[PDB]
Amino acid sequence: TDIPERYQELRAGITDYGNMSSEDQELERNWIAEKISVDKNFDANYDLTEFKEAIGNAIKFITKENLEVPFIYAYRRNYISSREKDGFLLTEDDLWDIVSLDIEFHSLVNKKDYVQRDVVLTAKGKKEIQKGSLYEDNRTPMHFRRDPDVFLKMVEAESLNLLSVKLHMSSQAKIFQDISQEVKDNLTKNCQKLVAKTVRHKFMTKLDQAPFIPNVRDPKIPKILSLTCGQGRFGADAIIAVYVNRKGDFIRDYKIVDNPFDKTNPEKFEDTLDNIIQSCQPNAIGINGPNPKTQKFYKRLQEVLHKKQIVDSRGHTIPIIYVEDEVAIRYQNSERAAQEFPNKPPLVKYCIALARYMHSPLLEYANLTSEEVRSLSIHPHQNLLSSEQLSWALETAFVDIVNLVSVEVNKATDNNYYASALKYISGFGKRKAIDFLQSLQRLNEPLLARQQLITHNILHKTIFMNSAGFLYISWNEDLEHDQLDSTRIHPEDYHLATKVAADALEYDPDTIAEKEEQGTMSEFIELLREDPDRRAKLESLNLESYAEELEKNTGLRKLNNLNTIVLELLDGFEELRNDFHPLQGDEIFQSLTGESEKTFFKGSIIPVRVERFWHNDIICTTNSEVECVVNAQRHAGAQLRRPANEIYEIGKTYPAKVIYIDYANITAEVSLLDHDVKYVPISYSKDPSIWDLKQELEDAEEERKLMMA
Repeated sequence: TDIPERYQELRAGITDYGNMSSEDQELERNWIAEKISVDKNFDANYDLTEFKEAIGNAIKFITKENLEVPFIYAYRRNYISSREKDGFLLTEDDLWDIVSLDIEFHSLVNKKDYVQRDVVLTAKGKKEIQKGSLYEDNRTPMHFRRDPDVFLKMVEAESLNLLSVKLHMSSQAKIFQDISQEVKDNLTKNCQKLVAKTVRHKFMTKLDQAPFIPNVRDPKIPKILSLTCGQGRFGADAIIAVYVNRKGDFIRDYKIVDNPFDKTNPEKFEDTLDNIIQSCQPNAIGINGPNPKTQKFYKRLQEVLHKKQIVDSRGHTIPIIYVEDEVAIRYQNSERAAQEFPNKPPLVKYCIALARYMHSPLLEYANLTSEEVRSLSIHPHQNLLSSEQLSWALETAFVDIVNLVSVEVNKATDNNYYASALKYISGFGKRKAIDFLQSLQRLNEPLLARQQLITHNILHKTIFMNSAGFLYISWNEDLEHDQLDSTRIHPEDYHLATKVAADALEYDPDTIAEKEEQGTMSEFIELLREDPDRRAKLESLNLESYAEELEKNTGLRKLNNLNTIVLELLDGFEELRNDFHPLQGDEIFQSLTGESEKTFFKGSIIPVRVERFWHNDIICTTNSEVECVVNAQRHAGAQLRRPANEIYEIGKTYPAKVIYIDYANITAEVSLLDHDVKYVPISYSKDPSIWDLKQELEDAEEERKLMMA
């Protein structure tokens, strides 16, 4: 039972998994090392002994000690790397691959040993492709190493019974199928895994986003005032605004009915919004809306803020930022939100979600349930992967980031919203998180030291070792309190941390022994906290010399660990996540418009709706309310002067060509003449071997006659 939950779930089905011999273990190590070597792309031998040794250590940690990959990479990194710089470094991806290959290796050998114990369309063809979709694209396994998804496209087409693929076997000059569908399944598995890697990595980059900071000079928790444009109809649809304190608790919602664009009395909106800021006194403003009207609204907010000279005590203007709202869009329909707030309109819930996302994107993403996160638009071809691979990719992504930044147990015991991410901590899962929280609730007191987790038998040795490094207790303010408890230092190396601090403090060699016999190591870290010259004294210590002396005498290898010790001895829990990611440019237009680059891109022929006319220019409307600016010299109007009304009329649908797109300012230049509107925007490869010229030319007769068919 003292096994990580994820490993228990993976190893649930296999039998006699732990019964491996010496020859089986060497086979395993040499083979799996070769598998990763394929991706590492070594040259010659490159003293592969050290590499295969690193894999030996890794598989020992996984299979024998039952350590999760985040723990190994955090506190056992040096055992999984070349002793010399830039040699080799097995990334989280490599470790996840190792565990995945390990389970399948054991299963495969259990089977091997148990023995001793070209597109072809169908009748439905030419009907789903219509020669005008992204499916318009001698295939061989070498090609699939680069564009793996193409094979998924064909497999999916086969699943819906459109086209079937017969393995490439023209060299021929029941049996062949019997032998080749095995290779077909191996190719499907390989390509599925390869796409699972990219989807995981892109979800990872979304998770790696630190909290927004209003002041780079003196960053503190920001007072946030969210507001949304609404459906975009100004002069009505009163602008919603919400206020949330630094603690992240909703305080009060607002609703501004005064129109920012009422040119008659614009002072009205400016006055009420000024009162809103005077009341809440926020430090940042968040905005996101359903349609391009949000751009005009944002511009108005910026100019209004500049006009009222609204600045924080720093003297700089309060920043306004566009924040992603996908999770907010799901939140407004989420049952949890309804149960959270009794009487709030959808826009209020949405604005609150925007604020929370601005505080912690990690918690927001973690709070999503299985089906909403699964349906979350993460990768264009995410639907190709089956539920199990996609779910594993997501779980591994959550595990990495959630372990990158520790979890405060004191907050988690009651802040359910903040505690819901605990199930993803190393050595924890669905079943374990509930039991852990229940036990802490039964405690009725805040944990004073990490050791209390084991003394009260809250955890078990293996699980504690797997997780005790990430869980932490914030420092405040008796003797029970320890500074190390407010640092992501594993309990095992607390003695090491005290020893390095002692060396950095230059104690008399005899007093170290005297303090050890007296059991007074903690006073060293206390004295280091008290003295003022922490910098000049600490960084002067050379990590390499100490790590070498440690490994030479004790035999351990903890250079990376010692580095984390000295690094965090300065300031506790320095933020490691990268800076925030405000929506800038293209992503703004994409999010606020919802028009794909496959439809609305530079030089695209798209139908436009004429709505308004101007002195000499003409105005455009698109399927998602996009304005276009067409000068009279693009419809043959200005060549001889005079207004353009003589040519076109309001209300009819007209084809048009885009010439310039300003994603940042949501404006585009278009031409409406047949000279430009009358033409191959998309076309895949056409080499005679790569592409079937015969089918393309022969099909033209059927395509022409079908109208008359």
